[PDB]
Amino acid sequence: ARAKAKTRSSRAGLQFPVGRVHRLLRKGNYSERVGAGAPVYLAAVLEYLTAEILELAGNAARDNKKTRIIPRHLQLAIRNDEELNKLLGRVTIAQGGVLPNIQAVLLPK
Amino acid sequence: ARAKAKTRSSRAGLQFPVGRVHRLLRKGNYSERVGAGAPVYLAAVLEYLTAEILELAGNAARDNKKTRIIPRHLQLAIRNDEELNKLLGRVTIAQGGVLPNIQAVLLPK
Amino acid sequence: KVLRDNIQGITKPAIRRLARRGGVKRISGLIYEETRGVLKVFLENVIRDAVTYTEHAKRKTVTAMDVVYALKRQGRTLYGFGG
Amino acid sequence: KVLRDNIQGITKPAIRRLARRGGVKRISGLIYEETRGVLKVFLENVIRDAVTYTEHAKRKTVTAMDVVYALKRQGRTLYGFGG
Amino acid sequence: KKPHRYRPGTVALREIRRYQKSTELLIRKLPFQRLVREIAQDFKTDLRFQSSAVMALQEACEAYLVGLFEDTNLCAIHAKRVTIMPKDIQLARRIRGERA
Amino acid sequence: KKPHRYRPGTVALREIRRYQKSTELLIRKLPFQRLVREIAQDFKTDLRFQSSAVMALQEACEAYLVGLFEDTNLCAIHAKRVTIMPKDIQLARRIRGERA
Amino acid sequence: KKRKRSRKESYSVYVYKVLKQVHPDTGISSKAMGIMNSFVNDIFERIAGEASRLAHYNKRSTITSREIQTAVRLLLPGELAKHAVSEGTKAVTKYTSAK
Amino acid sequence: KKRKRSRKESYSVYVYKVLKQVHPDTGISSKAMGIMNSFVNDIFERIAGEASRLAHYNKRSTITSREIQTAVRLLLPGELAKHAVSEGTKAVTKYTSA
DNA sequence: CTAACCCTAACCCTAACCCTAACCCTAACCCTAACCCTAACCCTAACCCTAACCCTAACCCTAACCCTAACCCTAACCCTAACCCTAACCCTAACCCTAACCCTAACCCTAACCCTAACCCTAACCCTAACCCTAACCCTAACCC
DNA sequence: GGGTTAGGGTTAGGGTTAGGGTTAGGGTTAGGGTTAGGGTTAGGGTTAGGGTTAGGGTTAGGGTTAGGGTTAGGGTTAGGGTTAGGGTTAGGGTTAGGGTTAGGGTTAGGGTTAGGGTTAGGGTTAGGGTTAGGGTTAGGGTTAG
Repeated sequence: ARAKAKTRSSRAGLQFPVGRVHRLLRKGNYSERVGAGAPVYLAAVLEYLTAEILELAGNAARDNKKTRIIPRHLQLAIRNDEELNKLLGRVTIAQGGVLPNIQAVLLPK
Repeated sequence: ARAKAKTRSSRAGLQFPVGRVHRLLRKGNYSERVGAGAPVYLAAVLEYLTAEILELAGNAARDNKKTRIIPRHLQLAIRNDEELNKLLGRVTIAQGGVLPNIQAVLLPK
Repeated sequence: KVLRDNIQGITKPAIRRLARRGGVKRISGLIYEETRGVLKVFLENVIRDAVTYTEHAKRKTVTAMDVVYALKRQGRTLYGFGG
Repeated sequence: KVLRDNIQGITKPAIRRLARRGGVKRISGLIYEETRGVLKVFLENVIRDAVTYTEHAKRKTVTAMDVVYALKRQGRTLYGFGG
Repeated sequence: KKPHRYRPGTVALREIRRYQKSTELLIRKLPFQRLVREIAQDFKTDLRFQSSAVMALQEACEAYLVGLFEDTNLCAIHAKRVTIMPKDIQLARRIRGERA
Repeated sequence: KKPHRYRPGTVALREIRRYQKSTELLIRKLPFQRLVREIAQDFKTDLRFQSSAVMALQEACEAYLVGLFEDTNLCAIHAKRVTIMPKDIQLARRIRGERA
Repeated sequence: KKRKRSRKESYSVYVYKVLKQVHPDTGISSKAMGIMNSFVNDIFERIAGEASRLAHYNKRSTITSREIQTAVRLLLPGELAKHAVSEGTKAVTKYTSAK
Repeated sequence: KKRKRSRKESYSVYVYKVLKQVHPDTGISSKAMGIMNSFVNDIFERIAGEASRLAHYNKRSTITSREIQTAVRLLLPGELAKHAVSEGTKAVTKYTSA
């Protein structure tokens, strides 16, 4: 009996582990009972955010003429995107740096 | 026989409901299992904090020549003693006003 | 209402008394518009949060508990207007 | 274990480099002592929280996870070392 | 008769102590309630506010404005000046981390 | 004799442009390890540390110092001045926090 | 009148009996009562959340007096922390001596 | 020796797949992967905490979808919230249909 | 306004290590049977917001006078910036040892359901004393002379 | 220059709305059972941190000389402070209405749990590829005429 097992992710169309997201919510003591659409919803949100961040990082890396995504590109993309900067304001990325910006008064007279 | 019932608060000589603190820690879904000394410890800490705050409020009321404890006295006491303002810095008390403080530069000649 | 004088409801005196309570002796004439704009934005944020909470609660009335929970999100807790 | 020389370890040239990145042209002579003082004040609290976490963990080795958990309580979150 | 007339600053310093000693509100409730209604009209219609939400909003807004005015006065005194200017509020909001 | 002596400011702007592009550390590691080992002696004795711990400590300290120096530079430029003074850090370890 | 109603739970009587001990011949108002209730609830939530996080970080599933003391030391500032720790240890010792 | 180490888990296998769809030829580093893992874990715990607080405020005992949607609308800023809500509704509809 | 001169951006090799593939396998995600606690749904009743009509009242808006602080130009020198020469101190490998973190068993010891009363906490009622507003009576502050 | 003005405590004194004491009742905590699971002790092993030696190479301190920045001073002029006089607007009543929400009484869709059974990501090697290092080199900058 039984059937070829189909992973819950495949049934929905996502790329994040819905089973792992559900297990983390179960072993997190956030509530007594857990639903069935919440892990898929959170996995889709995480996948969208990761896709946007990786798109910005790849754009920054291509602008820097490199094939490796270093944390410098991540920091640049996060500090350039207004919504991502508002979402991650208290976050400090290691080996990132700051944006090159000099005040107009400090410029040569 | 069931025998007489000594309230748990009485055995420890406190004034906060240890039986209610345990029920709150059980229903709050903070953990799976709860100990026995944790509610007593938390009740003692809360009683100490409340006693200190009420002592400061009573001192402020005595200085204000009144018999009731108004939120003005609470605000004055919290803004005055060293370790109370640091604990409740982001706390805004309604009907508390501000602390009288005028800069020396704005004072007359 | 929907009148365009809604922001103008905060009068020039009101801001003067607020600044006197803050501790200002001399006030310029271009502080009022900035204060009104900051007040409107601060009200818009908290009202957005409260309306979101109310719609999530599936009700049509805005209670004080929703406003308290909205203010606790921004970091400024309010004590006493609600449990 | 020298008190003065361990703080004097952050030399004057290093403090200059930290200000050039922020965007400072001219620097006074009474900035380095206050910078070292603020650094000490921050490190004292961070190390206090880290040692408290280590003692609660019943261990004698401070870890990057404990450092991150101590930094996250104060507000700032670090992505990279640990996690 | 013509009064001695008060030198500039006396009335301000007298009102400062009066407004720092009191606890009552300085903003009228009726013009503020209509502003709250207009602001809430944008998010959803047919909304009904109670009698405590508007009061809590007014208290929080007055506290925030008092804090902002204190920061503005500090920034103005730092600039070797007495009066406050719109640049002081902008600098205070930039240092706080709200504007940018 | 002309030893290509640059005017005061050009070398400073050059160093600013240089250090605003690199991501390396600007603090020595051995005296910082000495400091973080000496400070921990007041809370307990005989503790042993790891490399990643002091690395994260140095990273966070450098980030906080960069932020504080940016705030101080803004406060100094607001005062119609180019150089930074100890009077600006205090109005900063205050409008923000950490107790001047 | 209708199908029953709702009873609400508040820490008033306790704050009043603590006030009678810390300062006899003194009254209090409902505003200060609600403020103290909100303060107690906030401290309760903070100490519960910190204890839960401390228990979850060490792969343990039981909140005990040690975790509560660690949370108090991490939350409270200086002298108040040690005072609360001592007053909690005294109560725990009394409870262990007589349950 | 013989291994005997607690097997640790992460999202490194899932992040790599997403990178390949968005940009076909680029590559990522271990430090960037660890930073992305911490970011994902932080967003996860934020969403979970907000949903738990909403469930405890509404006197409920289960975290269903509407709760996660409200948590997203409260946490995410502007159009990112709308896009995440749209994608989550699409995923939930597909999972319900299939 | 060029000379003279300096510091960067920009190619052509090398090579090293960190990234990208291919294996083995073990812990973990699915199906398929139970089951019941939780949530949805309709009816209803009390209430608490929502409108409108009143008055007068402290309140706000506009004008005039005029003392004042913000703003701009100028001069002094003292604090700070650029450059060279030491030599003391940071940086890198290898070796060595040992204390401390993590696996691996066995076991009490402390924690979790579950009836059962019963004393403690909450909702109403009645009361009265502490607080608030109304008028004289100084009372001390401004600020010219 | 010691007054005129002139806003602020000070005190009887009466009125009143809100804390304080008192009961009746539902309800929630503690007591005496059984049961099973997480927390503690006692071992072994193995691995990462601290203590030593060895250079030798980048770089900070200590000067020297100088030129751009700060503070004080003075003058000028708008832009705020202060005060009077009139009139819309805010605020406490009172009345009526009706939309709303917090319960009960069922009921079926959705929750958890366990036991096999298969599989996908985590723990190992290996190899080829990307960028850092080290020389030239044109060009844009900078100091000073």
